[PDB]
Amino acid sequence: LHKEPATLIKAIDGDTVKLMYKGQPMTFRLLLVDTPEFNEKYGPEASAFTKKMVENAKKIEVEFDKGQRTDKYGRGLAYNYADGKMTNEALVRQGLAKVAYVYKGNNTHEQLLRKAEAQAKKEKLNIWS
Ligand SMILES: Cc1cn([C@H]2C[C@H](OP(=O)(O)O)[C@@H](COP(=O)(O)O)O2)c(=O)[nH]c1=O
Ligand SMILES: [Ca+2]
Repeated sequence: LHKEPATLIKAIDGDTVKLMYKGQPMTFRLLLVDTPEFNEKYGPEASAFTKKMVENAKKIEVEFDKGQRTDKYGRGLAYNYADGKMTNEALVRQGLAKVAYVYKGNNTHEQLLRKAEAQAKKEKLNIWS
């Protein structure tokens, strides 16, 4: 896979963000994770966590996987990086998202994220508390 540039337009929630990519505004849905909706338990904390990670970053990147690059809603499907740290993994490692939505062909970072989830679960963090 390859990191590509993007710039933040706006935080949305724990697993969606509005970024400018190839010069066009797009909503991105983070691959392989599910954060609680804002109205759910830990939804606010997941939103805040992503918000802070993307707003503080000097360099935002997106990395598409091998399969579908946009979902049925027109959302881009990517791994997002903030100053070289993957937001998808960071959310899981902190117990603020579950590994989820693992479709064949867009699952390159599956095992990295499951390893993170195991550790968040061991530590009883957030969702796992
Ligand atoms: C993460 C992801 C979600 N989606 C679709 C599946 C779900 O369909 P439904 O809307 O029919 O439930 C929805 C979940 O996204 P959200 O968790 O943002 O709601 O997005 C994909 O198609 N591919 C993906 O890789
Ligand atoms: Ca969600």
